[PDB]
Amino acid sequence: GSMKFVYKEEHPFEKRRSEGEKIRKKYPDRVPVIVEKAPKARIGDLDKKKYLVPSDLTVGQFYFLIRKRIHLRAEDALFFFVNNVIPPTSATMGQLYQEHHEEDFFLYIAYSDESVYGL
Amino acid sequence: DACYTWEVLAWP
Ligand SMILES: *Cc1ccccc1C*
Ligand SMILES: [Cl-]
Ligand SMILES: [Cl-]
Ligand SMILES: [Cl-]
Ligand SMILES: [Cl-]
Ligand code: NA
Repeated sequence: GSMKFVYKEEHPFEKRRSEGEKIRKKYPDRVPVIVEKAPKARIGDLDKKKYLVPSDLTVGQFYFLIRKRIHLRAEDALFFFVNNVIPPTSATMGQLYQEHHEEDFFLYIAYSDESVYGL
Repeated sequence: DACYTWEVLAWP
């Protein structure tokens, strides 16, 4: 649709899937994650979108690794969404990948200053 | 060589 993650708009399905299958075969202890700013977010940008993440990384650990790349100030709030839902704090990144990776074998996560996606 | 477009994350 017209509301679609930007990475999927710029790379077609079969090309994405081929890279997802290859990187999962080459680095089976990590999971490929596409990280993008939510559309209506008022927040700093990330240098890159494509991350290889240890499966055993906690969600809270992942939050901090992205926060320090955005260079947020202490008073700046940060929220993450998988299919419009904030992940449970008890999840690992491998768990989110296993539950929610798309058919191209990427896991998509969005970040925002707001607590509701695209508010 | 397959990772020129991928950044690897880690925790100490
Ligand atoms: C995928 C990869 C290979 C070697 C060094 C760093 C990274 C992210
Ligand atoms: Cl989408
Ligand atoms: Cl295609
Ligand atoms: Cl770091
Ligand atoms: Cl600060
Ligand atoms: Na869990």
